[PDB]
Amino acid sequence: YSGKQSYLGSIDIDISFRARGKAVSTVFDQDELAKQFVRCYESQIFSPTQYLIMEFQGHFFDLKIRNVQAIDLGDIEPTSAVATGIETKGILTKQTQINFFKGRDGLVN
Amino acid sequence: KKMRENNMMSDDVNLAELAALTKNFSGAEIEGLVKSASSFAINKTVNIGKGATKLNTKDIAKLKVTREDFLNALNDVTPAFGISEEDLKTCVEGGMMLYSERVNSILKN
Repeated sequence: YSGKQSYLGSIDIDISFRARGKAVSTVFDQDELAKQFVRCYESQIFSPTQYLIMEFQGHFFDLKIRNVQAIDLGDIEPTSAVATGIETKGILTKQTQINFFKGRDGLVN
Repeated sequence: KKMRENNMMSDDVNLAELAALTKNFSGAEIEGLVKSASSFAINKTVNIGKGATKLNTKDIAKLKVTREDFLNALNDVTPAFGISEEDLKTCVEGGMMLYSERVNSILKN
């Protein structure tokens, strides 16, 4: 389907609290969160608008792939345009630049 | 001040010339000049709009302002008191020619 663009170069994930009453002011490390996503979900194919459930240190979160950047092996530079269209998909790798963005509620610290 | 001691400044800019150019600048205008010059620098990286998401460590790791940014910046900030000399410089838009000796004598006098 993709032809060349088979891996995920950068992945943008909107993080939100599932339960409004379970908000916690703990400082969350991005590196640890990325590691959590990779360790639990590796070499998995992802689309924009796909939802996911994340259990980090007992805390359950809604994750939302807002956009995806699909890059092929061997691409030194990420010249590919990040696609907001759902059609683009790619396969997760341990090196994807994972950017976590506050949910619409804006309660995750 | 901070820009220099934090090694964010190109070595090419020489402040004396800047002081020379800014004839009627007030004490509150120089600051806007600095802001504009930096704004060009940062914009080269981000490219708000079309070419989005290029933000990466490499780009931001070597930011330095250049002299031509200030030269460009002069076109945005404009004096407030130096508004009547502009008339004078535009009065000789037609150029000057020395088709006769006489003119030289007059200017010399």
